[PDB]
Amino acid sequence: ITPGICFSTASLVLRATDVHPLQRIDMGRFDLIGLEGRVSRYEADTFLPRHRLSRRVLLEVATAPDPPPRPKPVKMSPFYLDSLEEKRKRQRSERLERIFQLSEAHGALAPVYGTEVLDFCTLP
Amino acid sequence: EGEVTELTPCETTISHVIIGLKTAKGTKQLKLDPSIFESLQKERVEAGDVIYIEANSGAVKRQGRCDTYATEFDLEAEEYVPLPKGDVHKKKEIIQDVTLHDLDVANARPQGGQDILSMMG
Amino acid sequence: MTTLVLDNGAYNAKIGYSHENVSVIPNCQFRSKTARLKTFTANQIDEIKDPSGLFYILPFQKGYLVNWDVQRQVWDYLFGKEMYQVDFLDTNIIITEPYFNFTSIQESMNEILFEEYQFQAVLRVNAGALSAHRYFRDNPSELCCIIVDSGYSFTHIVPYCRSKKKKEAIIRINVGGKLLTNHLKEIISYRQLHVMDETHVINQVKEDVCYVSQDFYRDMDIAKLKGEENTVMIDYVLPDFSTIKKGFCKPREEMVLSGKYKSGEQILRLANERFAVPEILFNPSDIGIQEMGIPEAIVYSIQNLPEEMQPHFFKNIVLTGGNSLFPGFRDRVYSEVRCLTPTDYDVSVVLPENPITYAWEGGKLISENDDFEDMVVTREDYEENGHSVCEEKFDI
Amino acid sequence: ETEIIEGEVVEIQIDRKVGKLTLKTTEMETIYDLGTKMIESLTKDKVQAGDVITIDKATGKISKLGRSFFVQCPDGELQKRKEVVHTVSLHEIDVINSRTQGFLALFSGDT
Amino acid sequence: RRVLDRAARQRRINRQLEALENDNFQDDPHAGRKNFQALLEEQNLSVAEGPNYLTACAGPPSRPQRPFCAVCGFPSPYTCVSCGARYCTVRCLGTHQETRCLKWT
Ligand SMILES: Nc1ncnc2c1ncn2[C@@H]1O[C@H](COP(=O)(O)OP(=O)(O)OP(O)(O)=S)[C@@H](O)[C@H]1O
Ligand SMILES: [Mg+2]
Ligand SMILES: [Zn+2]
Ligand SMILES: [Zn+2]
Repeated sequence: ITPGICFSTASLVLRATDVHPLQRIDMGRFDLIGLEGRVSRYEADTFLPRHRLSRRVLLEVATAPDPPPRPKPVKMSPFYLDSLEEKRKRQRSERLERIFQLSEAHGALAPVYGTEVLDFCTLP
Repeated sequence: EGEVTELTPCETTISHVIIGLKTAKGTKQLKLDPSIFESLQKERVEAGDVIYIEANSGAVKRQGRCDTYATEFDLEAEEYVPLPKGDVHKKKEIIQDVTLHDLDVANARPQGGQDILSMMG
Repeated sequence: MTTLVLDNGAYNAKIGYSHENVSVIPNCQFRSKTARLKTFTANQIDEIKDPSGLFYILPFQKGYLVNWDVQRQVWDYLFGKEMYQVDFLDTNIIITEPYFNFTSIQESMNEILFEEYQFQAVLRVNAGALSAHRYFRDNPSELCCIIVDSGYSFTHIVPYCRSKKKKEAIIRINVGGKLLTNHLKEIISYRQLHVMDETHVINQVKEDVCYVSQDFYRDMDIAKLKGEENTVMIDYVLPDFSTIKKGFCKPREEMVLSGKYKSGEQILRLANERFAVPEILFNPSDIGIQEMGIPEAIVYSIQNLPEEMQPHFFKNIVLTGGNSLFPGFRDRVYSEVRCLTPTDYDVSVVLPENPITYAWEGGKLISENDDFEDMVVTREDYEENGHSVCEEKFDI
Repeated sequence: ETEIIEGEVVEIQIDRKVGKLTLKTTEMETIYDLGTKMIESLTKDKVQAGDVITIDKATGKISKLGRSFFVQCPDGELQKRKEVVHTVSLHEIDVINSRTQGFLALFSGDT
Repeated sequence: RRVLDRAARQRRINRQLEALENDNFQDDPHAGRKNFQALLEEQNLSVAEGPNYLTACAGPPSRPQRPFCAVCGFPSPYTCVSCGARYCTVRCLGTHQETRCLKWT
């Protein structure tokens, strides 16, 4: 029994391939092989084109008050600041825009084959 | 990006994750998608660690401990990193060139995957 | 008729008339080995010529008046025919008190002021109250402010509404100018030369050479070097009171690295004590005090208060007291509070031109108001209701 | 630049995590308050009193270089800041960054 | 060498902190009424009994304590085994052992 070889290298070498997130684009928008076994043809072709969110619907849901509580089953301003509120509402608008853009981005791609086709073509 | 000052999952399963990130320019409270909690737990993120979170993907990287806690022990095997200087929320508009071969090789083999076949691959 | 404004601090008494200027006078008696039987009182310290080995007789212990005889003697000297010639029976006095003042001290203050001197009317407030009143007079659009009073014997942080003090959020730091001076004495005695009997000279040294570092560890690394690159290190010539009346710092061009000088001056070399001593205000745990510093205490006090008011408090941080005169104090406070303050809330820290006399100016302003007569307590009302109504009216 | 702690172990204490470690040279002795990661590293590599070890502070890399009561105990300061210089070939960088655990290919071909 | 228990270290720290509040280090040159503790014990001031003096004492800091050398003040990686004092170099250790370790000279 021998001790292993301890190979010492510069700490900078281990970060050679690393790229900061602010310096790289999202490669998940071209991920076709990741959709196989997870995304179905129904989702890509029939559901998402009909039930995609819109900016109007998102804004309406965000601005509207909380829904009433679900019924139980039955067996049958001195300290107000204008600048702070303007900043907060701008932040809320930006958050809603980000939610919309991300929801559109995460369902844009359709599978090459899809779960239904693969299941049909897969013999026991 | 910033030092983690609070990490509180909100139970209804987990409805959302409330995180507190600190920078030199202030503190920001963020509501996280519950899927990011798995990434936070895998990375072993605790209070006082300097992390960044990608808004579009939810990726979390714990890039060391804050140097304000460097004296909490006399001998720990930790990498202590300065507190980030800018704002917690950083926006940059970038233009990156990729080639068709990059997308081909990116779609030739799967990435990640918690299955046994993926791990052995 | 006239109104007397007094800031009975543990170190300096800011005493003056409402219609006149302000004078800074030490509020303690002195004894020296150059005088066999002679106790100096208040500003009489100017008369002595060899303040080395000076003995201090203080009326305050841990920032509260505990010794009544020396304070009485100092007041009699200040109110006597030599200083101000106060007509007690027809004069109103505005005198400051420490925060959270004990009941017994308040009873003794009221009794002495209303019986031993028989003042026409007395108004007891806290220095922070006067500072807040002055700040609100200066800034009429602001509804709230937070006052940081880093003084001789402690450092309080008090938030003030427009006309009320949030007693629930008052935070006290047990670090003051006295503690810093004693720590500097101890450090110098342990390291270079014994100066434990030179409180006056070491206090002047602290006032002259110390500063607050923006980057603590960069300054430590710079000080650890030897040669030209050690810009932090300076040479101080202590006053011998024979040919050097007051201490001074040698010019950098005249500095000698070896440390030996042909002139027989007793030279005290300070490199890391320049910023280690002021840092105790921001990090009490450096010396062993398990208490939060000024910025963390400010943020904690503000965050204890309701959420709606918080942006108003963060926008109006005011620094008062002697310790605020350190170079770099304001920048360090602003940086730390900005680091801890939520990003959506703006942070503004204001350092007045004379933080020593801020409370005195506030008292002068509050004397000139038309609501002054309702605040004070008269002797005629003192006779019957005084002992209860002093507690009732004064928001100590 | 790295911080390297080289000395002789005097006493190692681990309690249910907190721990203390006492190290000595011929000129100075010190007790350290240990963190969780360094405690785990010292548990993984069996360290007992009398062993002469060197620790890389940032990584916990502990290598036992003998026992003293055989290598003589270190003389000077226990904690030393050292400048380490590495010359890494472009091939080495490529192989290390080619895949996870890719540095193994520098020794077994398989690039 | 000898080892000092927690009580001795706490007493030494308390004594140094109280000594930092001393008005003067020497005695009266003339060589021939209460104190704060007397006022506290007379006030009978109880915790959680409203806003008062004791409740206003600042709490422990969140940031951990930073060690400094007991001799020269520069940062100190080392802790003395005997007394728990911090130090940074062999020279500083020798000075501490000669001056303030064990017996307080
Ligand atoms: N330029 C300066 N730099 C640093 N410290 C200073 C300076 N000038 C005065 N001091 C310190 O200021 C302190 C006295 O400040 P004051 O607030 O006036 O004290 P005081 O208010 O009379 O006593 P308290 O704390 O209110 S009971 C002393 O400890 C001095 O060392
Ligand atoms: Mg004062
Ligand atoms: Zn040292
Ligand atoms: Zn010791």
